[PDB]
Amino acid sequence: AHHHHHHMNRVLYPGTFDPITKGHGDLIERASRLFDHVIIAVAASPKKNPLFSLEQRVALAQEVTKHLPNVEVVGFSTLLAHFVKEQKANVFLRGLRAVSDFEYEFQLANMNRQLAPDVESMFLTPSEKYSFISSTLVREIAALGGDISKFVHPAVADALAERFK
Amino acid sequence: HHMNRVLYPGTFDPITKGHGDLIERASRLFDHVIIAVAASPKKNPLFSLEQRVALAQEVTKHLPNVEVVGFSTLLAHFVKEQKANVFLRGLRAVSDFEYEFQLANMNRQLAPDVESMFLTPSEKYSFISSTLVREIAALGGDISKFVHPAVADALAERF
Ligand SMILES: CC(C)(COP(=O)(O)OP(=O)(O)OC[C@H]1O[C@@H](n2cnc3c(N)ncnc32)[C@H](O)[C@@H]1O)[C@@H](O)C(=O)NCCC(=O)NCCS
Ligand SMILES: CC(C)(COP(=O)(O)OP(=O)(O)OC[C@H]1O[C@@H](n2cnc3c(N)ncnc32)[C@H](O)[C@@H]1O)[C@@H](O)C(=O)NCCC(=O)NCCS
Ligand SMILES: [Ca+2]
Ligand SMILES: [Cl-]
Ligand SMILES: [Cl-]
Ligand SMILES: [Cl-]
Repeated sequence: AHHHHHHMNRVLYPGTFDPITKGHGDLIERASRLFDHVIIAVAASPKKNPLFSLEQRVALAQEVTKHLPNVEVVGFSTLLAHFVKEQKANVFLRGLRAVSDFEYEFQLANMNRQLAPDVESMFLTPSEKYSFISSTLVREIAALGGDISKFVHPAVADALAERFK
Repeated sequence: HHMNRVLYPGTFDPITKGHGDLIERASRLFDHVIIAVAASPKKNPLFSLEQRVALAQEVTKHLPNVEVVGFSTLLAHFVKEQKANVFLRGLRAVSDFEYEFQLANMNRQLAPDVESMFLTPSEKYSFISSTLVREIAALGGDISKFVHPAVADALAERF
């Protein structure tokens, strides 16, 4: 089956975003210009014991992206393969970086294709300037009182400052 | 809305079921897919550019929105001639990741408004190598599991 009008893709960008970084933000900007709708899907990830609560991670992601006209931020505690269908999304968006865990990305892709075969797995690459930022290293630098303003949006930096003192 | 145009560059010597699987997925996702067949003279392609173009067309002729064009120029210049805003690349577990990042990053310098986008083909086809297809064919091996029937016939005729 096919049609000849504009294909409206709804792209879902899943992650823990603990916290969202300039790396994520750069990727979201690029996705926003390329696609019709972009859904930031913040997973509970309770077994990752996130520093920030789910609602706060969602709130930070919304604040970082509120200026974009076609971006929505939603938290979810369920299986990604089911959530993507609840969200009527047809593409998984993932960040691809020189330091990405390539082995893990392909197990994730192959397995979600088994669970949701009609949802495409797609990778964008972030700016070289931000491609090496790690959410984990941001938390560790912040807890030891490091300047994280170069890695995260100012609101995330403030949330981190309040979080540790 | 407007019709976005997506460019899928490569040498396609020859196009394989791996490329074909990626093209099918791109076809469902995007308004217009342009298969950009690069001349690639320093790779000494087995097939001429015209032959590579013709096979890619024959293999994708059934799709609603896929067009095949050969080019000898700089990819960063060709994409603007073709009015495309996306480079589409195949990402596989055995992909040459170091090369893909140098390529995407250098083209980002030359054509900043063109995104590099990676799709994954079906697991069943992700390990096919154009080079290994040529070598198997030159030695009279069965390549029907790796390429479209039109491509298999052309490889046998060449050898
Ligand atoms: C949430 C999932 C996808 C794990 O993702 P992850 O932990 O890696 O999230 P993280 O916040 O680290 O990053 C998310 C995305 O941003 C990308 N990106 C990440 N870091 C950067 C960075 N500096 N710069 C640019 N882009 C980046 C990542 O590659 C990823 O695409 C997975 O655990 C999941 O699907 N959870 C939902 C529950 C579920 O369904 N589990 C079964 C999974 S099959
Ligand atoms: C043609 C270019 C893009 C190189 O592409 P490449 O050498 O990888 O050709 P090849 O046919 O092997 O593959 C092309 C594309 O198919 C993808 N794909 C390749 N193999 C497979 C496979 N089994 N399965 C699924 N997908 C695949 C590749 O990842 C790539 O995206 C590059 O040399 C180029 O830009 N040429 C134009 C002139 C130019 O601009 N040169 C300067 C370099 S910027
Ligand atoms: Ca039609
Ligand atoms: Cl991390
Ligand atoms: Cl450009
Ligand atoms: Cl090859």
